[PDB]
Amino acid sequence: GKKYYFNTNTAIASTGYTIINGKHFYFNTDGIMQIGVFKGPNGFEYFAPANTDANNIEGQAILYQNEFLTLNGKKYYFGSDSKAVTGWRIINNKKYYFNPNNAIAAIHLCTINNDKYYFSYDGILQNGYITIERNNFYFDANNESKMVTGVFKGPNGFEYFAPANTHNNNIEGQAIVYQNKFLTLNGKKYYFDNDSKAVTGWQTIDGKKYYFN
Amino acid sequence: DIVMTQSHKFMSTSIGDRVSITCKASQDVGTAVAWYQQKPGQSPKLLIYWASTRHTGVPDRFTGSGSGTYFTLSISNVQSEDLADYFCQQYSSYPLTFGAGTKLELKR
Amino acid sequence: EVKLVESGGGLVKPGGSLKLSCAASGFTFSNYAMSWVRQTPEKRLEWVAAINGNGAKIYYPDTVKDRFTISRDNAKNTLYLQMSSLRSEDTALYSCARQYGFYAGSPYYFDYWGLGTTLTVSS
Amino acid sequence: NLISNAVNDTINVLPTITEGIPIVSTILDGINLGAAIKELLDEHDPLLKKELEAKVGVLAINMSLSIAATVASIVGIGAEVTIFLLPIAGISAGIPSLVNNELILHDKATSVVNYFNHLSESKKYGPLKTEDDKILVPIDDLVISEIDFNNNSIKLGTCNILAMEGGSGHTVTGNIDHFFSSPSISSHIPSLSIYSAIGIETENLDFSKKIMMLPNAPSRVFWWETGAVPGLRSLENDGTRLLDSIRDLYPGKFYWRFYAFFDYAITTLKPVYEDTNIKIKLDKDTRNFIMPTITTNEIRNKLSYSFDGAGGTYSLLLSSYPISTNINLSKDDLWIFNIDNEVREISIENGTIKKGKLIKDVLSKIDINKNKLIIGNQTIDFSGDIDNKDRYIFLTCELDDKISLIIEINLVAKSYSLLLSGDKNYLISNLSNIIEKINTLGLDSKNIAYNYTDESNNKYFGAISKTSQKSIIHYKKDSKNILEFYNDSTLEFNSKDFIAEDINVFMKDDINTITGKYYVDNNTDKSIDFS
Repeated sequence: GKKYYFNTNTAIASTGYTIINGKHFYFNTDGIMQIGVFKGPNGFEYFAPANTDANNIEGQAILYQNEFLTLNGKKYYFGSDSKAVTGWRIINNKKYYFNPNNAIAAIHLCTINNDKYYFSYDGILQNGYITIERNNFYFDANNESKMVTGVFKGPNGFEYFAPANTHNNNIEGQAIVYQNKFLTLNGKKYYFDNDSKAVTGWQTIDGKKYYFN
Repeated sequence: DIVMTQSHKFMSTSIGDRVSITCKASQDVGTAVAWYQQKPGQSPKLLIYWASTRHTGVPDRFTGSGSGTYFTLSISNVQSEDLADYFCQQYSSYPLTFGAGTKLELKR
Repeated sequence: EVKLVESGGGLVKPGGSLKLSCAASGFTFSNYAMSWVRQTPEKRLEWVAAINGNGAKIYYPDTVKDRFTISRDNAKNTLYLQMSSLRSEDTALYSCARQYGFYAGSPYYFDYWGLGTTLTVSS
Repeated sequence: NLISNAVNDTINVLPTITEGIPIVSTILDGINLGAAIKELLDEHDPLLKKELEAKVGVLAINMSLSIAATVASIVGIGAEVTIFLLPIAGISAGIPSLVNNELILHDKATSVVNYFNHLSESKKYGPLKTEDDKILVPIDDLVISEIDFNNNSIKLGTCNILAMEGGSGHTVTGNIDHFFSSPSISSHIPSLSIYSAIGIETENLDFSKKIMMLPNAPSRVFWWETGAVPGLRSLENDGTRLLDSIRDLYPGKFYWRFYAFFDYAITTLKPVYEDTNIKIKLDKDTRNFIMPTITTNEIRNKLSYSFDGAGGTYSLLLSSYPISTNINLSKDDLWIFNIDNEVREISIENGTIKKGKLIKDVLSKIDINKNKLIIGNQTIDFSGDIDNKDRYIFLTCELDDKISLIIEINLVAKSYSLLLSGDKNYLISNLSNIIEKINTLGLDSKNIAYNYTDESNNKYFGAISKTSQKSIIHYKKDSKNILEFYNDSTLEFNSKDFIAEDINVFMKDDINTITGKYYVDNNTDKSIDFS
């Protein structure tokens, strides 16, 4: 049940990328032929099963362009040149990120060039107020949909998203409890309440009146 | 309400070929499409459910694929017993709509 | 083991009424959702009605509301379909099918199908 | 009482060797044990007589076809159950993590959806999945009774979830409800069951296959939270239909994904694991069981097995991780316990169970009582009929791929005895390694019996002494008696033709003794006994 190829002049089982009679085949390091998307000399190509397109055989790299692919629940996108797209990509005005190691769309929190991003269960980029593992985070849409720290609008008013190790062995971006204290970020001051939410109006603190927009 | 159109009403093939029946939906159904096989003078038998996996006892030649509005049912090796009707139907909404029909005939 | 036998065949005047039946054995009843289908010869298959496990919610399309109905009796393992106002367009092979429901009655595929009741209406 | 039994009983104190004409064997350390005790042992096999002869050292082997067939069935069941293997419990659903002492199970929305997708497989494959020759429970699906052996039905426990309080304004559009005030999870307003939403076939099941894996069945309540996670709205075409079934069955009391002001979904899933006891009712047949391996102590300690005792032939593969077990008994019962997972070092490599070499002195201390047997790290509780003096409990372990060690334990007499099996020539070749493995196990029985039933139904009977490694094997081939004696590698004696009747073989310490009846010059009237 395992297909192999041996060379006609040396009888050696090929264990990598192999070009046979003008067609391309990929093999595992034990010589067993495999079906999937693998890295070759040109790049990433799809090795389809037999007769998917243009009467091919098993293991042949085929012309697969401008459509998605899903082997084990994964997401592979192939460009016009029948090669898998890596890096950032806009597909139907939605943003997906495929790794340079293999063309896998990210599905959760991930570190992309020393920055944290959140993708949904099918790889679409998401914005707004998002929780991750019972801790409330924020991903600002105004600056390339990345993770931020500061004060932003949540579901029950504004909350403070602290940096790393700010209050009670904190983590970065986490909404924290901050009860009746003062803060400033870039010359702009904020005042919070008993329920750790920032307040807005003609508020008086220690007998001195303040106003917030 | 929802309608669902199949491509070819009649098609023919020989033993040993591969046949890809294509079904198209009016709107998005999201992998909620099933595949049947009605023998003449017999009840239909379900083959593919959730548009990707096969029923218990269905042979390995019946492979289904598709997500969105384009669903293909493929047979890896046509035999004598693999010559019957083939139906598609969405189940993403209460007015269930079935396919028109596709009879797999023998090329003689 | 699993069988679905149905006995409602006949010929009726247009504008009349008829009642179908569908017995079941091999599997426990009131656990699986049932439905009726209408296999026309000239046209495609037409799902006509469906009911849930305990007979709570019944679903019809626009051409079936206030025309047909399903009553289910769980004690005798039967499934009915009472018809009315057959306007010479219901000549089809009525079949009894078993859905993969859980409780509510939701759109699904069918596990097993009935053999068919050849019902036609004419003058 | 002593007055009554002394008047009733008569004692002869005059020095006589024989009175009831046996073939007497007064050579063994000057003891008059010859046949005046051994006829009572060989006629009806008393358990106290066997236990009190074990303190002298006498192992009288049994050549009865019922014992040989029982040993053959025991070694066949043990061989099959040892041959096929199975993974650990919570691979498909379970293995929860202990985070802040609350046992969180699933961390995210798609993991919760995949858990309910796995639980929806009881509608597809039934409440008991089938391999080629084994009935298997689904993972994290609790069944509480399994009276299915008698009247073909099982019963389900509780797997309910916490309810929900009221919301302000509820409208449904596109199968996603848009709230105006997000409702809250209440620990009061009692829980909502899931098994009322799954319609499980539980009254007509098929048990053609006689090997069953016992369930991982504690009753639990799923505490759960709700986060934002605004990335899923097209996930509804999945096994979310079970969640929608719970939503529609309990109207206003459960909502798994809503749109109050933001997107919301189930995020976590925290079980409770209250106590559950499973009352398995057995029947006449020969059902075999495999106890599951659970790697979490907080789920492992909330389980108990309560096997009934109808007149069959049952086996149970004990796992390395102990489960509390209660055994009900009756008159006719044959209980088998496979301790192969107990006498080997157990490691988890890729989710399965791989057995190590051996464990030193794991069976040196066998606490045998009238109603409780403790072996290794497991306690087995016996009840119902704990006063029968004609019932044995068998312990099986595979010392090799061919030779099996069977320990014959009687509860009320508090005795254990050793037997062997496998091919005769292989056992003679590997006898040194077999006794080395037994000494590694730590058993102190000096004489080991050996009953075998080879292919084409020819029986072997044996007796192996552990000290100095002497063996006697007597077997019948081609309608004649063959008798072999081994000094552990060499055939020191061999009678290919052995004309004798009523052959009985026993050892004392290292002294083999063979007795019977001989006819002088093939004359029936010239009958001479011999030892």
